[PDB]
Amino acid sequence: WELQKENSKRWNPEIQYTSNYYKSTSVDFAVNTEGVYSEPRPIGTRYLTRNL
Amino acid sequence: VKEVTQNEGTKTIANNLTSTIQVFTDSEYQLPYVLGSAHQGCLPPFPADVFMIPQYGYLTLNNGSQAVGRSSFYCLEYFPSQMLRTGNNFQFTYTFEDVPFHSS
Amino acid sequence: PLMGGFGLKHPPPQILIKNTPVPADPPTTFNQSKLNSFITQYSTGQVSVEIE
Amino acid sequence: GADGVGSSSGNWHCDSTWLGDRVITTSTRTWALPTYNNHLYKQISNGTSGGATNDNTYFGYSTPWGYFDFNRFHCHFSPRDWQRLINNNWGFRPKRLSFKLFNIQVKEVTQNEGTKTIANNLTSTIQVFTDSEYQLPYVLGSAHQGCLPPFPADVFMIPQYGYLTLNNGSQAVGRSSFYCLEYFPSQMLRTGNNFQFTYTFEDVPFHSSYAHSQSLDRLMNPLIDQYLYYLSRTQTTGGTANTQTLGFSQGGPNTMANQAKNWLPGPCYRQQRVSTTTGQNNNSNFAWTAGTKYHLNGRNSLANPGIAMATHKDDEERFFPSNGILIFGKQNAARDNADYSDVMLTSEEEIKTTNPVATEEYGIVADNLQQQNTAPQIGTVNSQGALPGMVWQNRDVYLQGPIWAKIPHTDGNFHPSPLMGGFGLKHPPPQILIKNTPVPADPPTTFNQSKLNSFITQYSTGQVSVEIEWELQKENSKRWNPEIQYTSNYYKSTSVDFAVNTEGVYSEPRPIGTRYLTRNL
Amino acid sequence: NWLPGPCYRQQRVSTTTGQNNNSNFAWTAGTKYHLNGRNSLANPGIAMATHK
Amino acid sequence: YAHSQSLDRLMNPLIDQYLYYLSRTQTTGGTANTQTLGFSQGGPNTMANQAKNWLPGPCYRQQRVSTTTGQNNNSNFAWTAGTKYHLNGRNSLANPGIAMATHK
Amino acid sequence: ADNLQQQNTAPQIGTVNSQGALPGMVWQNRDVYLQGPIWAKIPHTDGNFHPS
Amino acid sequence: WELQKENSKRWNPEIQYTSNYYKSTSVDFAVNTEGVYSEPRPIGTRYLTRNL
Repeated sequence: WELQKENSKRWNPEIQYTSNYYKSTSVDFAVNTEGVYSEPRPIGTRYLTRNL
Repeated sequence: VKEVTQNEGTKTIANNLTSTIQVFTDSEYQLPYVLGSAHQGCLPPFPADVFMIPQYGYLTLNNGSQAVGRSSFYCLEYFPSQMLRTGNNFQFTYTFEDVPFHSS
Repeated sequence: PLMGGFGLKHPPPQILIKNTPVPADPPTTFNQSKLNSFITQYSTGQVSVEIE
Repeated sequence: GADGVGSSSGNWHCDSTWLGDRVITTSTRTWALPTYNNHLYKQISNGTSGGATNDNTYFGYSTPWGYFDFNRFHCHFSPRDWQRLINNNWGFRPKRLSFKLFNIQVKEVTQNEGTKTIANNLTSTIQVFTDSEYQLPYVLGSAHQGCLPPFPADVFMIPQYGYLTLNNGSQAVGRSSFYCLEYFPSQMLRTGNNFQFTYTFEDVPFHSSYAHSQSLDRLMNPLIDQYLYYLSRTQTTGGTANTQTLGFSQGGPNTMANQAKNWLPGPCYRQQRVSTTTGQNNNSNFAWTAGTKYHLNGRNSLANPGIAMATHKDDEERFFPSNGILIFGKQNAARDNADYSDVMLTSEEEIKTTNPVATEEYGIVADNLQQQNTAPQIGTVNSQGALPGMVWQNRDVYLQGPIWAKIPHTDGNFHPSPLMGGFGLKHPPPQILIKNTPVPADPPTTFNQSKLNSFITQYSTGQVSVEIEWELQKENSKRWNPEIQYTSNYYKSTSVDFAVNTEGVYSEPRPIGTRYLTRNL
Repeated sequence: NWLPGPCYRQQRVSTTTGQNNNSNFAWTAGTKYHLNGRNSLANPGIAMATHK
Repeated sequence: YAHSQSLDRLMNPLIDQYLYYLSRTQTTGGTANTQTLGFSQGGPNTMANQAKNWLPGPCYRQQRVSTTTGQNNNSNFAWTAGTKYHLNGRNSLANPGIAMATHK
Repeated sequence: ADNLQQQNTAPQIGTVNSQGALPGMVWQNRDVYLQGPIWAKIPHTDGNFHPS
Repeated sequence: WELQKENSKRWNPEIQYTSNYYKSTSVDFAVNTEGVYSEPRPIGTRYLTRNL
């Protein structure tokens, strides 16, 4: 996969995609009790910001 | 560069030599591009005129009068910019991309 | 462009300019707060533009 | 070209750059230097003769000079960059820095009647020098106010330089030392000059930014038993008459607390716990009495903050040690007696793995010696020194936090990691000094020997630019699931974080820790 | 000119049953260290003389 | 050589720190006082509250003895009260012991 | 501090007469004297700490 | 300034010029409260000893 790097002068912190900090019964994107892999949520591709 | 004061009800003006001004151009288009809305304040047609330079500003994503997370903020002093005193000049060149001849 | 003109991928770069803020007399005793006082100031000059 | 009043000395540089593992961030600010102490070195002291308590007695001098302090991060990093850095990088260290000083102006101001006026004085000069040989009392490292402002548009006043020396009471002893700054070679600049120098950092270990995905004690295999045994039973059971006996078992999944272990937690020096909930705390003022303190030279001292420790254990976040944690005030917080809502508290929770909780004991040992006659007893160690096989984590660094501190020059030290966090150095960046050149008033016609006390009121401003090249340590990890990251809030707000308010007062809504990515013990 | 190594005390237990206290003290009297709100026995602990 | 400074006084006497410490656990000036939280910056007035980057060396206490006879306790405590360390079921006086200040 | 404070409980303090080495300590060796011994042989051991 | 170094076999300790050890209200040869520099005493040039 070829990439296009981000070059931006925006001052404030960006929005990012992170995992939840708070505790859980099981980890996201990890096997359950029985080893059935599952994805708790879909993931969009758009986070960083540009300028029209 | 000229520094002006108000003393009592009178004004006076004098040349301040050492003072400087800042100039830069964004070649990489890294700023909100405010031109293209045909705002007032272009260079006056009749050359003998002397014009005031407009103030720069920009708008961003709003919800009501409030602003959301993707709202972006800038600091202009965060760019490389050349500093000039009274003994300086500033010049640059540019080229237009190939664009079809405007039909008249 | 609707208003008519030449649309561009890369317009001529917009130019920025500002007077350098020059403080007034600061106090003798130190303070951290940034200096809000300034010499009232403005500047003029010439500008020339060429197009082929 | 030939420099003079016409040309400008140097060009504004505030920029960052990301190259591979290198990141180069340079900044520029506008400074203003007033004249201090009317050009007079003055003795300053305080003692129990006045209202001072015995602990705060000091003796020292206040020089006319002034110095530059960039030691805080938020000088060199926009929040945005400081977002990239902590997300993608395990560790980093500085390499080399550059410094430039240019575009000096000098302005002489007068008071006539009830009015003021200002004009450019061309011929006047200012003095600048840097101590490369560290021959002066090194005042940086205490995180004093007056570093370069984070938001570049600001214009800051340069602090006044001074230092303290051996005191006895408000008085001073024989080893008390005195200095004269004008006694050093220093370069003199007029409006047509610039000043620049370079520096290199000594090899210093990369500051670790990450949390350990494991815990110190749980490194074991959960499935498999150990073959070692421990003493599991001192007494027969199930009988109507029970006697002492010896019995053992293998360490295994069921009971992990009995298994052998290869390492120990870091050292612990206890702190008193304080709740953010007012009602929970004791009703009294215990702060200075109950405060954890250390005693030096017949003089009491609070230990601020103290060594790196866990702030709190699980879900205890409302609890924090007395002086154990750093504090940062919110914008325009009251200087004195500020209420909680105006300050911002750091959290060390990330290190709970390796290091003990600050509010609790290190461990338990036996006080007495058991016998068939005697009942055994236990004891509690609140303060534990260093032992073989300990591992520990340094204290975190913050966007507002100080970058480095000079390691004192001594016979010997142990693990020189500055308490406030940073990079300890044998040879920090040399501190920079600056002063206006005193210009006399009109002297009398008739001769006199007495030095001239009268002067032209004067001050001078200019530009300053600073460059730092930060080396990085890239993150390489096979962890499957998504990481924790540092992000801005998605939900709407009245104003944006880290952006100017209605009146253009820049403010930082929260401090930013350095540790997000995870590694493996 | 020198000092012995560091010491973190342990409770003494006799191989002779009768000599030992009559009780089960093993986990209560056991020398332990506390980490992350979690108690841990120190096994074995740092190197020391077994007995004089 | 001797250090012209002291470990704790390395601070600038003039300038405040920007850190805060917990200065107040209790309301004051009222007829009814309750617990509260309050802070202040470390500054010239109170230096004992300021942040510090280093700690004194290790300490293993000794018993104090006066050169003035009358001041000392009347007894022979030398070997009993003497600071000692225990090795291999054998008692040992620690002579002299690690480097420390003799007296304040 | 020896104990843990509460709205119910009064805090207490404790005194450390003997303190081991901690991170960030600095210290000075003992002085030498015109009559004093010049050197001493470091014992040969698994390991030592600041052999002065 | 050119110097002439001292070469002498005298056994006992020399007389030297030293600052007073005992405490003072202010330091010798340092600025006073008001920044008026002063010299508490003159200093002779002759200390070391030679032999006729």
